[PDB]
Amino acid sequence: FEDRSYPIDAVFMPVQNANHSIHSYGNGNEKQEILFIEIWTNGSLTPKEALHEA
Amino acid sequence: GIQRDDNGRRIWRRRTLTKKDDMLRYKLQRVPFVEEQVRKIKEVGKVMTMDIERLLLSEDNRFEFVNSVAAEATEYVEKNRDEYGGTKKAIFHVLSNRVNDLGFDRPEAYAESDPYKPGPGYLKEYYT
Repeated sequence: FEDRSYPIDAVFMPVQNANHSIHSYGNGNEKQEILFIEIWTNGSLTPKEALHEA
Repeated sequence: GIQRDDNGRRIWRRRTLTKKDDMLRYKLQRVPFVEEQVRKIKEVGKVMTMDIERLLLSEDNRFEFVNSVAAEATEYVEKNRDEYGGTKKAIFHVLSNRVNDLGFDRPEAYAESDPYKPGPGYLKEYYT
């Protein structure tokens, strides 16, 4: 803190938003679930690339 | 009013806003994170709810609207009996037809299916 450098309160979030939901299916006693994942990025990263890095 | 210069092309004053509308900046924008919400609205059938309200704005009496829809639905079933009662419901077909008659576009009878079903025999199970 000197030389008159103004701080910038950056929020480091290349992923803007992320959500997951689950679908359940069944035929009798056999259960099976499916996972969905939604990803929003600010363009510095593709959603598929964010999935891999996570 | 009418002006032609040299080569016969008419030249004219294009009309422009030439004035400030503060409603232009803050109203032609968009929210970016409603994909999940939009997909659930279609899943639960809320789109037809808005369509029904749209049709009722053009109707003077909502009771004659109900009777007319039922009369049109009865005609569908007599015309093609076997196509209704399962994935295609006659009353849903009437409503989507009447929205399309206004010039807007809707899927037939609001019928949609799950594309992620893991084959035959599997029922999607609802999380209460």
